[PDB]
Amino acid sequence: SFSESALEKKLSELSNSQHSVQTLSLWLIHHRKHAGPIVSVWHRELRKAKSNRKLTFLYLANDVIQNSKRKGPEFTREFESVLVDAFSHVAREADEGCKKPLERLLNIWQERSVYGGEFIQQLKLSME
Amino acid sequence: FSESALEKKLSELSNSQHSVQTLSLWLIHHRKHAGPIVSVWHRELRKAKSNRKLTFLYLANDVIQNSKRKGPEFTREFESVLVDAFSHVAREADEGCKKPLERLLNIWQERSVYGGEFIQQLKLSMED
Repeated sequence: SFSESALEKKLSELSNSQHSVQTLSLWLIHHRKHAGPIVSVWHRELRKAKSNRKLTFLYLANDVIQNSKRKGPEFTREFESVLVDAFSHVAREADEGCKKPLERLLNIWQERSVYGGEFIQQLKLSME
Repeated sequence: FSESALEKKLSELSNSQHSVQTLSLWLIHHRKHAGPIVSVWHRELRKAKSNRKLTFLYLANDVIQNSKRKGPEFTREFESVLVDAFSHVAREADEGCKKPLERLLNIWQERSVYGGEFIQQLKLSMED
């Protein structure tokens, strides 16, 4: 049975596996009469989710949208309202996250004086 | 020590604390060959798959930090290649960063999940 409490919980348990994604997508398609609330809760929990988990939300949307087409256009329509914000948000997090380990590695070398300040700056500059 | 043997250990190198620190110890044992080591290390870094390249930098980090109590040679030797090394690693991270997002949009465009107008709108969002 559908509830927002149940959805929020399932979303909090979503793993970056195709199984996790397709399992949840099925439940949502089953509950597609609630496509409005579902997409709204999805968006909310996406923005709230830890940085490493946000991409998986977009793949969940992918599975839902393609698999629901043969049922009705309600999910395609509902997702359309939030996807530009969702893609913009994830792309922002990506731009920040992809080189974060490298940034952090230079901070460690800075902290520990592994190399002088001038050279650390060169290293930092070399990444942009 | 052999450049051959090093190339092997380098192919077998993983992201575990054990794998990195074990290889680092061997290299510090063979610090008389610091020149050759950094040259081979740099060659293999560039040929390594993108998600392995951070692990090469972590090996350099461990060699550099731990070698210091033995002499300045590994610090000096790495210093002559690390600007090039970070630049390369950073560049590859930048290239691959948003490929998952781009693939979702490429699937949707082809399979007509949305139209070009909206598709291009999501495309622009990745800049955002």
